[PDB]
Amino acid sequence: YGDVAIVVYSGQYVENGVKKNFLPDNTMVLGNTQARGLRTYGCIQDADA
Amino acid sequence: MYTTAQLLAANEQKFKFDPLFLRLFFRESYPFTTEKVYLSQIPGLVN
Repeated sequence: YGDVAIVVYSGQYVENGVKKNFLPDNTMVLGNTQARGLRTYGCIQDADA
Repeated sequence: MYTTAQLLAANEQKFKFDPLFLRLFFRESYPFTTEKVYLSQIPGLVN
């Protein structure tokens, strides 16, 4: 759409018994692809590990 | 009785019939050998 791309996401996550959409019915997110996001993982608190 | 008639060509009056479904979706067949036929479908739903 000029400099900004347009992306539609209809992903779904499954609850205990119901399937619900990740995003609500009508939202948009002004974002950047170069925005840095963290994927930090903690320490495994298992004796065997 | 004294007719002396010739006969020209004849029409056919065909249908307007073309499956489009046994040729686009049902491409595979499976003959039976028994009476009952099962069809399972695994349900996908996770906590």
